[PDB]
Amino acid sequence: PLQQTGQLFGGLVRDIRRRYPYYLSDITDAFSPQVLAAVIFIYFAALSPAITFGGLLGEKTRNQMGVSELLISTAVQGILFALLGAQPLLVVGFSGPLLVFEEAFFSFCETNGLEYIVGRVWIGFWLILLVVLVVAFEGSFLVRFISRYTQEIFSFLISLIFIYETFSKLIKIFQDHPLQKTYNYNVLMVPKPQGPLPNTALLSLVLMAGTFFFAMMLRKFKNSSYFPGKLRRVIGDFGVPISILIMVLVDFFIQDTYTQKLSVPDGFKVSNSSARGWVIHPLGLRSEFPIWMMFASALPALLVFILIFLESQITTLIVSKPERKMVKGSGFHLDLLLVVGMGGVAALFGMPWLSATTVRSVTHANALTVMIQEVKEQRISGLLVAVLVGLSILMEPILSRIPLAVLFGIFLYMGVTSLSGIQLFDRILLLFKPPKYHPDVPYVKRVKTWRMHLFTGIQIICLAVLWVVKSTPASLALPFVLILTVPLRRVLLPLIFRNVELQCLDADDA
Amino acid sequence: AFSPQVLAAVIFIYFAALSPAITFGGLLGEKTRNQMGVSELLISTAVQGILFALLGAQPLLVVGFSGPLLVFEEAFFSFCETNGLEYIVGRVWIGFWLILLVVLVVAFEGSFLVRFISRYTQEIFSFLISLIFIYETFSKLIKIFQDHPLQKTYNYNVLMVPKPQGPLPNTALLSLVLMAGTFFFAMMLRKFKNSSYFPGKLRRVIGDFGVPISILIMVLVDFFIQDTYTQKLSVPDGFKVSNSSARGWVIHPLGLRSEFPIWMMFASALPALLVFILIFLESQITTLGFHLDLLLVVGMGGVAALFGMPWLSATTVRSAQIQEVKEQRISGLLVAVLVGLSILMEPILSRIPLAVLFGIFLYMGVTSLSGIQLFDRILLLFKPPKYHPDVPYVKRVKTWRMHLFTGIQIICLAVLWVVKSTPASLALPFVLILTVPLRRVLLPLIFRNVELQCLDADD
Ligand SMILES: *[C@@H]1O[C@H](CO[C@@H]2O[C@@H](C)[C@@H](O)[C@@H](O)[C@@H]2O)[C@@H](O[C@@H]2O[C@H](CO)[C@@H](O[C@@H]3O[C@H](CO[C@H]4O[C@H](CO)[C@@H](O)[C@H](O)[C@@H]4O)[C@@H](O)[C@H](O)[C@@H]3O)[C@H](O)[C@H]2NC(C)=O)[C@H](O)[C@H]1NC(C)=O
Ligand SMILES: CCCCCCCC(=O)OC[C@H](COP(=O)(O)O[C@@H]1[C@H](O)[C@H](O)[C@@H](OP(=O)(O)O)[C@H](OP(=O)(O)O)[C@H]1O)OC(=O)CCCCCCC
Ligand SMILES: CCCCCCCC(=O)OC[C@H](COP(=O)(O)O[C@@H]1[C@H](O)[C@H](O)[C@@H](OP(=O)(O)O)[C@H](OP(=O)(O)O)[C@H]1O)OC(=O)CCCCCCC
Ligand SMILES: CCCCCCCCCCCC(=O)OC[C@H](COP(=O)(O)OCC[N+](C)(C)C)OC(=O)CCCCCCCCCCC
Ligand SMILES: CCCCCCCCCCCC(=O)OC[C@H](COP(=O)(O)OCC[N+](C)(C)C)OC(=O)CCCCCCCCCCC
Ligand SMILES: *[C@@H]1O[C@H](CO[C@@H]2O[C@@H](C)[C@@H](O)[C@@H](O)[C@@H]2O)[C@@H](O[C@@H]2O[C@H](CO)[C@@H](O)[C@H](O)[C@H]2NC(C)=O)[C@H](O)[C@H]1NC(C)=O
Ligand SMILES: [Cl-]
Repeated sequence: PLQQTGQLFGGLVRDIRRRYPYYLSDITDAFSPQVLAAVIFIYFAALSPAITFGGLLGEKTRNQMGVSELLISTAVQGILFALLGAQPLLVVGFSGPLLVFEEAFFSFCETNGLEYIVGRVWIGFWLILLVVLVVAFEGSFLVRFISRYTQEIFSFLISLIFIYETFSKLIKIFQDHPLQKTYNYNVLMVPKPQGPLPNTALLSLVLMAGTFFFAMMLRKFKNSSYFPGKLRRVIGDFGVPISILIMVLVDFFIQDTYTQKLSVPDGFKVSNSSARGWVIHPLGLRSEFPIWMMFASALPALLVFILIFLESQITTLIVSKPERKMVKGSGFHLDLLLVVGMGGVAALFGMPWLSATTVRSVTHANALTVMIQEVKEQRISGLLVAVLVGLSILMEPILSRIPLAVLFGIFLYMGVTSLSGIQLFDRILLLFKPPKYHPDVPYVKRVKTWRMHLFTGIQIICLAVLWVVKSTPASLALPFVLILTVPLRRVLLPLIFRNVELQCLDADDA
Repeated sequence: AFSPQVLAAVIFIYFAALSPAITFGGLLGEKTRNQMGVSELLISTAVQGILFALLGAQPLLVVGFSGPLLVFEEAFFSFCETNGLEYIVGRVWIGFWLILLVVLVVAFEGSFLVRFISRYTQEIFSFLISLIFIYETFSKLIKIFQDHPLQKTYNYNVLMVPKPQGPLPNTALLSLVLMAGTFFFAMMLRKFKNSSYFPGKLRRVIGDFGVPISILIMVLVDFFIQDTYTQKLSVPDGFKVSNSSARGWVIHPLGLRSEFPIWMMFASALPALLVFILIFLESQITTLGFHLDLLLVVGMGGVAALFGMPWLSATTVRSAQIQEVKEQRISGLLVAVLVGLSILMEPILSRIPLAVLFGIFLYMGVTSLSGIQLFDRILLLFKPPKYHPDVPYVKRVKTWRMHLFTGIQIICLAVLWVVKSTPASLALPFVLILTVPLRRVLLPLIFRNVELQCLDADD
């Protein structure tokens, strides 16, 4: 599949030919209650990150893009990906890297006095052109260069960003509402409290901690040895939704204290009507968009493409791993083109660009599998999940009751659980464990301990450089510095290390 | 005189004695209106530890307060409050009767009751104490939330002498946060003790001092928060009683404010019997001669009640032959002296919130559950039989017979809880020892000998 045919659009046409004949089979292959249960699993698996990321983005962007835009974008793009995608199992949704880039671009626009929502439109135009070119000359083969080194650095950095953002937002909540001897009660809160309030900071902290604790405990219960087993797994799958429900109820029955809630408009309306409308005028909303930025918003498009490409193609090669028995065709070229073109069109509409995310796609595959006898592949479950996510915006009364601290707890849970599968995290943990306790894994046995620690130290240096670039005003360059790790692994590490050490420390498929 | 290793062990033993002493002292001071509190408990522990080190036959045994003693003290305080009696004077008379019981039992041979107490009663007792600890922690949290509810508006100038006269902001939520954090840190350091991280020596050292470290962490957290009120330990400045407005050091047996009823001077024999049963059960579950140490503990507790000081129990073991005996003597003496001198640390103790001690209370309650086969079978109640461990009472006993055994034990626990709730709470030790005839008579009727040998094992 990832072979340079040498013909224009060769990969895309090959994938579309591969997957077209199966269409009716996918439509009529669901025909069962297994799909009706996978729909319920993935609806929540997609809604929880959707609302968390929408809340964070609405807070940072001042609701230029928020929960409503994210929900509608996820729904519509999921419908399109279900009808047209080469791999319907892949679930398109806002991810951590996309949020990081969006924060960076919003900060850049604020510093440069530009309209963020219009710079995004121009970035979308450039992304469409870029993907047309990249798919013309097969560039999906570049995913081969993306080694475990860069994937691990990327995932670890995103998890660290999630954790730090959660705790920084909690610190901000405390700063806004400090623990005081006395409060000027009767403060006005039309948009938000104009002064410190009692019990707000501590209650938000308690809500966050409780949501995190309940999610973690249900995760542990999923893998426990309690209850009839099938029910144990059913409850474990519904862990994050149950924790959200529990903490939302706990907050709901405490009526006197104030905690900030999700900002959701009543119906299908933008989060901030005054700031923007449904359609974004490319030339400008309130003021002229600078000409130089129209041409200069191609490096940001390249960085966004780098992020989406890395995430989506890693997901595609994870799902297409032959161990999972992914019968039928999975197309890198078509998936990437569809995802990023839909993202650019959304950017025109003011809605976020999405990327095929690893966790939710893998969970969908696991839900739709049978025993490993086979995997039930359909485009009906994804379509129903997408339409349910779209209708979720209609449920404003429920959503407006959700505290933001609960979503911060879910954010922290997401980061901590994403930390699990990374071998960089395992080696960082081994930095503390004595050598006598080092597991029996290829890189522990076939590499001297101090050389393993040197490898992990170089990875940590790369992480520190990436974080410094995140904090500096040149935040947008972070994807480029991340891609710089590929040359580091393919050029410098061979000088620093021998081939067997790099084989063990960077093995793909383990 | 003292080797560096002796000091190293003395620090661990001293902190292990001080943490429960402070927690129980704070709880008892809160319950008893400070008629008995942290100062009285500390001085009692110090003096009785000195005496038990010098005279006790088994020096490796550590004598201090305990959960059952706290339960009995609360029950007796409630009884006295209901019947309008002076709690401290009633304690004095209970101590008199305990001394009389000690001399009577010394006259007789004794040792016939020990062979009867089996794992059945020990496990029921331990599980009940753990449940009481957890329930009391949560109930005290609820009480704090009732005292300082979360409301939109608060009164600006509520009076803070002696304690807040009205609700305060951030008090309930901060107390909840402090207790939860103390519990979490103690649990995390307990896990870190049995982990693979860090060098072994440092890991074990940090695990040993997990409870003190968590207390210190949360005390600092609360100390740097200055504008929020949290209730603190009521510790007097010096070797003094908690509230001198209520009592002095030596208690007059005939009364302090009112005259102690004549009938109670005799009815205090039954509470003395119950105290003896409780202390004996504790010493039996701990040690497993013992008779001399148990009677010394009971006599010292009886003499201590004359001064309003709590009576203690022989908790459990602490962490050529003459050399080891003398070393244990010296270690016990040093630990007792340090516990006594720790009441001069009022500056530090007065800054410890009661919420931190509630977190430590919950930590003790939860940790005591480990190692109790009753808890293990209660957990097996909730697993399918395929995951049941490889233990003698799982392989050689049918699953439903084991479940019936555990259910009978749960019925015993429920009866104990009901008795503890009713105004008959003082009889709880007697109802506790009533599980001995149940094991010895009815269980054979309803169970086969092999099933009882496996489920209720000596070791
Ligand atoms: C140290 O001890 C004092 C005094 O304790 C009293 O004396 C000892 C010997 C025992 O007999 C105790 O039972 C006695 O209470 C404690 O002061 C007490 O505080 C409690 C809790 O705040 C008070 O309980 C309230 O009392 C009210 C009924 O009492 C009526 O009579 C008294 C005396 O005239 C009067 O002060 C009061 O206003 C009433 O008229 C009532 O509001 C309510 O139900 C509640 O029970 C108790 O009254 C106090 N005692 C006295 C004598 O004032 C201290 O609390 C303790 N120290 C600490 C740190 O706890
Ligand atoms: C506070 C910072 C630490 C200060 C101290 C500075 C840190 C420091 O000095 O570590 C040296 C240690 C080397 O000691 P070393 O490996 O030879 O000792 C092994 C093990 O660490 C334990 O000492 C023992 O296991 P156990 O547990 O007893 O069963 C065992 O000895 P024993 O079985 O034969 O008796 C040995 O297998 O290296 C690390 O463990 C990694 C620590 C990484 C973290 C270091 C972070 C600096
Ligand atoms: C909420 C109500 C839930 C109880 C509903 C009542 C439902 C009920 O009565 O279940 C009986 C169950 C025994 O289940 P049972 O032995 O028939 O089935 C075993 C096991 O439970 C799993 O089904 C499988 O293990 P795994 O995990 O897949 O590896 C395995 O099947 P498989 O390997 O051959 O495929 C079996 O070995 O006993 C309890 O655990 C209940 C604990 C008390 C429940 C306490 C509830 C508070
Ligand atoms: C398990 C431990 C629980 C600890 C609970 C929190 C105790 C400290 C609260 C002080 C609040 C205060 O005083 O808020 C005020 C202070 C600062 O002062 P300021 O004048 O507002 O400065 C800012 C002036 N602005 C408002 C103009 C910008 O804010 C802080 O520095 C907040 C730091 C505390 C963050 C708590 C997060 C802890 C998470 C731990 C993992 C679950
Ligand atoms: C670690 C988990 C344990 C948590 C238990 C906390 C005890 C709460 C007590 C409620 C009953 C009560 O007395 O509430 C008090 C009032 C009830 O208001 P009212 O009906 O007008 O009565 C007015 C007062 N009364 C009852 C004296 C008449 O409101 C509150 O302050 C409720 C705040 C509850 C917040 C608890 C946060 C839970 C976090 C869980 C995630 C870990
Ligand atoms: C909704 O948007 C308003 C207005 O946003 C401004 O106009 C947009 C078209 C775009 O150019 C934005 O960058 C502008 O800020 C927000 O009101 C602003 O709030 C900020 C933050 O406090 C304040 O400094 C500005 O003065 C406000 N500007 C105006 C014109 O009122 C408002 O906060 C947004 N609402 C929500 C709920 O996020
Ligand atoms: Cl995601």
